[PDB]
Formats: sequence, C-alpha cells, structure tokens
Amino acid sequence: ARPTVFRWTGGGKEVYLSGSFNNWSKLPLTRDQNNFVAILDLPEGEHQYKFFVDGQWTHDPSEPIVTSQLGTVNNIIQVKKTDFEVFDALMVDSQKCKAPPILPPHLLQVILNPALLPEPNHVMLNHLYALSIKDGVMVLSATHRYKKKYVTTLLYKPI
Amino acid sequence: SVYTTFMKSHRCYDLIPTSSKLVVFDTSLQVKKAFFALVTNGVRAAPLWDSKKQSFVGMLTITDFINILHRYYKSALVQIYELEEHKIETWREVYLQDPLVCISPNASLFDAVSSLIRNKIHRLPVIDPESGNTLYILTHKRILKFLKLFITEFPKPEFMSKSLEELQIGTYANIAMVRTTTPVYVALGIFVQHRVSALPVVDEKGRVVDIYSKFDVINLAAEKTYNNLDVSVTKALQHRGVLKCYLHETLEAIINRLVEAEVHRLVVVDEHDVVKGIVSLSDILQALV
Amino acid sequence: GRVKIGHYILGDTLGVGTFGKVKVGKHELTGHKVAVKILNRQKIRSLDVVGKIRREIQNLKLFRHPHIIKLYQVISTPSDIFMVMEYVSGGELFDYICKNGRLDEKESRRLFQQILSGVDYCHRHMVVHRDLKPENVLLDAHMNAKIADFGLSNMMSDGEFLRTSCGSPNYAAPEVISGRLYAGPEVDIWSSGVILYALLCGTLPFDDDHVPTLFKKICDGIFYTPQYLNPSVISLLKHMLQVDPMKRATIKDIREHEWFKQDLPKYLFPEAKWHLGIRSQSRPNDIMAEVCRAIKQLDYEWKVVNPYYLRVRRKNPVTSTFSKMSLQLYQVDSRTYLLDFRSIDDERPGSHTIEFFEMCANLIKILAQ
Ligand SMILES: OCC1(c2ccc(-c3cc4nc(O[C@@H]5CO[C@H]6[C@@H]5OC[C@H]6O)[nH]c4cc3Cl)cc2)CC1
Ligand SMILES: Nc1ncnc2c1ncn2[C@@H]1O[C@H](COP(=O)(O)OP(=O)(O)O)[C@@H](O)[C@H]1O
Ligand SMILES: Nc1ncnc2c1ncn2[C@@H]1O[C@H](COP(=O)(O)O)[C@@H](O)[C@H]1O
Ligand SMILES: Nc1ncnc2c1ncn2[C@@H]1O[C@H](COP(=O)(O)O)[C@@H](O)[C@H]1O
Ligand SMILES: [Cl-]
Ligand SMILES: [Cl-]
Ligand SMILES: [Cl-]
Repeated sequence: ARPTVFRWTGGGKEVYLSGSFNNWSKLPLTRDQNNFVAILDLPEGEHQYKFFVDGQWTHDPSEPIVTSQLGTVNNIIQVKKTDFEVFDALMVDSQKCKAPPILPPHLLQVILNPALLPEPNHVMLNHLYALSIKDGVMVLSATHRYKKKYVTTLLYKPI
Repeated sequence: SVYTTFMKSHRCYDLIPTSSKLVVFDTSLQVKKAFFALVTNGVRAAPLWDSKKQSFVGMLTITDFINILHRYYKSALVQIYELEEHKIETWREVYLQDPLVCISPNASLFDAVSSLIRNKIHRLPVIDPESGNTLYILTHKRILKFLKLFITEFPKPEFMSKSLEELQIGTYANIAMVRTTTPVYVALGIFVQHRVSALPVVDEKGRVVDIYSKFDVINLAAEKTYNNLDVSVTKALQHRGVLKCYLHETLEAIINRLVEAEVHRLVVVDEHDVVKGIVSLSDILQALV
Repeated sequence: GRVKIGHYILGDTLGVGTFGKVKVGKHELTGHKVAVKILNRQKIRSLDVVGKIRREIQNLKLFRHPHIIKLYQVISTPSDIFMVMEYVSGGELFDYICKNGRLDEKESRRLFQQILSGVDYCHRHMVVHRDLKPENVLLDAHMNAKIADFGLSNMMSDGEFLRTSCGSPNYAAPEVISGRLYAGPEVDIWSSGVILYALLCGTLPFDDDHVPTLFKKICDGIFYTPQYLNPSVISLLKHMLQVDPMKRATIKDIREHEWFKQDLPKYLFPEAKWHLGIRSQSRPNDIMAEVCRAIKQLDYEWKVVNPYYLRVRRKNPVTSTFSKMSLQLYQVDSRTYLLDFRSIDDERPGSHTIEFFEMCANLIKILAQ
C-alpha cells in the first residue's frame, strides 16, 4: 500500500475518520493546529471516506464526493499509481497546471584580450564576440564547452 | 609492444588542453589574409569551411604558403599576383586539381598516430561527431609530449636502452639539404619535390651549420618579405644554437632531447660534425606504433 | 495514535521554510530524528514552483557535503510530498548569536570555513543557494554549520544570468536589491560576507529601520568595523563586501586570504579589441523593430519572449538541420544599447559553432554599429 494523507482543516474538539478502508470504524485524527491528520496506507484504487467532526458526520467539501443511490454523501479518493513516485507525481502536477536590462559586467570581461587561454566564467560561454570590420573581413568568436574542456573558435569570413 | 597498448587505450580527448583557441577560415577568404591571420593568431594550421558545402573541406598550413610562393614566384621586381589576389578556394582548386582527415575525441591516441602516418600529415583536427565542431588540432609534438610523461614514470624497455644506429629508426639516405649560398626559392623548391619538414644548412664542407625549417618560412609572411625569395637561406635565418644527435646516443636519451628542447626533428651528426642522417618526431611515434 | 511517514513519527513543526512546513520525525524503533519538509502538491502547483521543486529534489539527492543538510528520501503521497532530511539539534546559528554573543576570532573562523566550504560545494555543482543567512545556517550537537533551505536556490547555466531578486534585504547583494542581472556565485559571497560579520560582531553590517538608509548603506558598501575586529579579517570583509561584482572576492580569493587559511582543516577543501555583439544607439523599441525586420528579411522563424529577448531558429539549406540562437538587447549607458547573440545548444551534421557564426554574420551585415 501507498501512504495517503487525511487532513481535516477546521476546528474541533474530537475529529474521527470513517472509511471503506477500515470498515467505517471511527479513526481519531491527531491535531497540529486547525489541521487534524492521519497518514494511512491504502491500495491503488477507489476508496470512500467520511468525517465525524464533533458529533456531526461531514465530508470535506473541497474534496471529490459521491452521492449514494440512498442519498449518502461520502468523500471519494482514487489513489493513482503516479501518486507514489515523486518524479511521476511532479510530472503529472506540471501537466495539471518594460525597459532593456542593464548589461552584466561579466560579459564585458574576455579571455582573448599562445593557443592556451584562461578558463572563462560559465556566463560568457556561447556569446558572440566580433572584431571591427577591417579590410572587408569580419572576425567572429565564441567560447563553447565540450565535456570539461573549452574551445574559442575564430571565424575569418569576408562580408 | 607495451607503448602501443598505452596509446590504443587512451582517448584523444585526454590530450586536448583545458582551454584551446581555434582559427577557422571561410574558403572565400583571400589566401594572403589567411597566411597573415595564421601569423597574427600564432597558429600553424586552420580548418577551412566551405559555406556552400556546409562542412570542413580541409586544412591550411605553411606548406600552402611554400607551394604558392614557389609555384608562382616570378622575381623580386614583380608581385606574386596569385598570392595577392586569390581566395583559399581559388588556390585549393589549382593545387588539389589532380580529402579531409579527422579524429574523434572518442578515438584512441593510437588510431590518431596511425591516421597521422597513414595519410602522411602533421596536423590532425579532433572533431566531435555529435556537434560537428572542430575542437583541437592534434600534433605529433603533443602526442610525443604525453607519451614522454608516462615513459619516464613507467619502466625502461630493451629498445629505449639500445642506440639509434642499432634500433635503426629514421631516414639516413637521400637527405635533402640546402647550403649557405642557396636561395630561399631553391630551398622552397626542395620542400616541394621532396616533401620533408626541414633542410639542414651546410658550409663549404659537408658539415651542418644551421637547419632551415618549414617554420622559418612563416617568417617571410610575418616580416612581409615573401616578395624577395632570391635571398640566401642563411640571410633568411638572421632574424633568430643548433641541436644534433650522434649515432651512438640512446633512443630514450634522444627521446628526452627532442622533448626537452621541444624540437620537431634531430639531425644525426658524426664525430667531425657532418650530416650523416635525420630522425623526426613522426618516425619516433611510428617506431612506437 | 501516532502520525507516521516512512517509519518516523511526525512531531513538532520546527519551522516554515520558503515553500513548506518542516516537522521533526522520530523513528518508531530506533529513536533516530529527521527534519521532514512537507510540500502540499495542490499548494506547490498553485504557485509555479512545481519545476523549482523538481530541480531542488534533483540537486539535494545528488549532494553529500558535511555542512549541507542531507536529503535522505522523498516520499510522495496523492496529497503532499515529504522530504526526509537530516536533523540538527543546535537549531539556528542566528538564535545562537542572540543567546550568546558574537564568536571569538578562532571560533568564528572555524564556522566561517565550514559555511564557505558548503557554499563552494554548491557552486562546484552549479547550484547557487541564494538567501544565505545565519537564520538558514543550522548548528548540530558538535557546533558544525549546516546550510539549509534551498527554496530560493537556482541552477547556473552556461551563457545565462539569473534575474530573481530573492532573499532578505540585509543579507542581499547591492545588485540583487538593485534588481540587476547577476551570475550567481557573487551574490552568495556577499551573503557569506555578512555571515562572517555577524559571527565576529554579533550584529549585521547593513542594518536600519529606515529601509531607504538601509538600501543606501548597502549600495554604498559602507559598514562599521568595531575596534575589536582584526585588520586581517577587515581586509577579507572589505574584499567580500565590494559593491562592484567584478571587484568582489572569489571562493578562490578567500581560500588564498591570510585570515581564512589560518588553522583551515584538511577535509573542507580539495586541490585587436574584441566586442560583445553590435551596439546600436537608436530607440530600444525601434532597434528591436530593425532586428525583426531583418530576422524576416533573412527568412528565419522566431519566438518573442520579452520585448527585448528573441528565440530565433534557421533551417540549414544543405544539412537540413534546424539550428537555434537567442538575441537580447541590453542598456550599456543612457545614450547607448547592445545586441547580444547567444548560441542555443540543440538536442552527423556540419558544425554547430560555425553555423552559429554564419547565422549571426548575416543579421549583422544589415545592422547598426
Ligand atoms: O506533528 C503534529 C501532527 C501533524 C503532522 C502533519 C500534518 C500535516 C500538515 C499538512 N499541511 C499540508 O499542507 C499545507 C498547505 O500547503 C502548505 C502546508 O503544509 C505544506 C505547505 O506547502 N499538508 C500537510 C500534511 C500533513 Cl501530514 C499535520 C499535523 C501529528 C499531528
Ligand atoms: N587533415 C587534412 N586533411 C586535408 N588536407 C590536409 C590535412 N592535413 C594537412 N593537409 C594538407 O596537406 C598539405 C601538407 O600539410 P602538412 O604536412 O600538415 O604541413 P605542416 O608540416 O606545416 O603541418 C597541405 O597542403 C595541407 O592543406
Ligand atoms: N632533410 C631530410 N631529408 C630527407 N628525409 C628527411 C629529412 N627531414 C626529414 N626527413 C624524413 O621525412 C619523413 C617525414 O618527416 P617530417 O616532415 O620531419 O615529420 C621522416 O621519415 C623523416 O625521417
Ligand atoms: N635541429 C635543430 N636544431 C636547432 N633548432 C632547430 C632544429 N630543428 C628546428 N629548429 C628550429 O625550430 C624552428 C622550426 O620549427 P618546427 O618546424 O615547428 O620544428 C626554427 O626556428 C628552427 O631554426
Ligand atoms: Cl520559520
Ligand atoms: Cl545533533
Ligand atoms: Cl545576529
């Protein structure tokens, strides 16, 4: 079974949880503040539950309900497979849901100004640096990283 | 071979430095501008990008300069038009009328050494297949430097103890040499017809005085003096001590010598300091693969 | 009648972090204690922190540093997400400095080493825990610093700057309070700087009830150094609390400092003018209008994210591979602006880097300065 959380948000002196999972036996919920909880393990599948909040039988309105053929309104819970693995659950949750910036000074710092150059700050990698067009030929440059090594490629291209 | 197993295991990536500089020329760039950019950037080789073909078509090296400079030199009173006004593509179309070699960083240093000799090249571009980007240009000097770091820490075999004469490694016959009097144009002539890195400079007698390398040819482009090739080999070398080995010097000792002074080839000189042979970095890596 | 998660009986709420409730946990059989960070799924999806929580878990699960609170296990429920973490008895370092005074030079240094080590571990793993304060530095039984709450933390990506102006104003960097763009590590250094001050003085360097004078004093990088403070550390603090991020100390510069290195334990640490883009001087809207007119005159599909940030893609005529790049306009001065070209790393072809150059070189040969 997978740990499921039952939390009654609201005040109370005595708060119990009756459910399909425990043959509707009144299970006391422990209170922190205005939250009374229970963490019980339930099998993957449909489960019905109700609350016994201070002598009155209720359901969490914010939670999915089901009305019986006899007019019994209990809360429902489909405990899904994707709810147990964190990265599957956060993936299913992801699916359910001016003025120009001031130029960072990190970018004005270069590694170019023999073949061996200083290690660059990660922030300037993949940026285009060019030299002034002297004699109808532009010089382009950029430092990229391959694995743990870095290469500053210079392209001499006429324009 | 124990050194060959070391190479067949180590990735090309490991030899790539922490932070490299790479100069790429578009094939449309005027060929003179290309050789000057090599000089200014302090790089001896440049991958070439054919924008129309959207791929690296080849490499531009000092040999390209040596070739234009000799194919097209008319005299010192008249400009090398072709060198002046010609694109890298226009000259490559001529020179290569009658393909690109590269190693992946995932390939082993042995594959790289094999590929170097197999095609008879000194500059090998390391290209990541996923990106298609050229990362670094693997040289003999660099491979030999890395193999020397391990040769020292690891034991010394039988070959290392043996002499250069006994082990018989390198070229000792048909040694192409220039003389003091010999002009640069003639030296460039030799470099073309023979396809060898350096030419030992010899005096009145067959003794080696200096060594004119394919590198010293880069200086003509640096000083913008390539228009006067009539100058002697010695006059040309005045812009900048000679290193020679003996036939009875150990292979491991000469291996340390080539790496210690970081030279491309050692000259095999006899007791009366006359040229008897030659041994290059290329041969050393071959003998070890 | 015990509320359990994992095998721990949930107890008293220790506090409420950036996003969740944090309660103690005592193991049913062993008595072992944990700190359980409860995150309501419905609540986390109410804010847009669902992705932020995914990354936070991702990072904390791959970390293992002696001065960073360990994330043992994450237990998902349909209701909420439970993050079982290591519990330290000592509580807040902040409360320590309240009850007891300031720490002695030797004791302060010890703790400053420990903190910085952890701050470095984060950065060494591309994580920048912003909101670094003695309120977030916890202490154990044996007085060891423990960095906690990565709610406001963020990842460092190659080529990108962070914007978020997160964390308390007192521990915040001038560029953070100024809401400017930043790299990441530098703002943690500023925070670590005020921690060191708090440790040696028992007070904050930047503090005032008059919030305007509080921010003025932060942006003017001006604080008081008491006569009891050792010049060597005043030196360190001056280098750490630099208003200029470019003139500010690095973990590297601090590791090198004379006051730091002193009695520093072994375990803690291991070991021709170029131009950025083109600079048009025209009206910011008119300048971005030109890049749109030009991006179109070049026939390249784009996406307008900000009125100053674009995410453009051009189809390769030969390789037929779609290649991407990003454009951003930045204000350099009052009179001048700059267009920044950044490469977008995709997912056999030609060459990504060269293609990026040829892409840029086109939008340039038809543009201002
Ligand atoms: O130790 C006392 C004691 C105890 C233990 C645990 C809970 C509990 C509280 C929850 N509050 C929740 O959500 C609200 C909304 O979203 C906010 C906030 O908390 C998380 C945050 O994101 N989910 C909760 C789950 C549980 Cl199990 C209550 C009492 C045993 C009785
Ligand atoms: N990997 C390669 N692919 C294609 N051509 C190459 C390659 N490497 C070198 N070349 C060509 O081979 C010729 C000789 O080059 P090379 O021996 O490498 O010169 P250098 O000794 O200056 O490095 C040149 O014309 C050059 O263009
Ligand atoms: N001057 C030379 N004359 C003849 N062969 C040479 C000379 N220099 C180098 N070689 C040989 O040419 C080959 C390639 O050498 P290298 O170009 O120096 O890497 C090797 O087998 C060398 O031994
Ligand atoms: N045997 C040698 N002794 C001394 N200098 C040498 C020798 N071989 C090459 N050089 C020098 O090294 C440069 C040639 O570079 P490279 O072709 O890269 O080895 C020139 O400056 C030569 O003078
Ligand atoms: Cl709190
Ligand atoms: Cl403890
Ligand atoms: Cl305090």
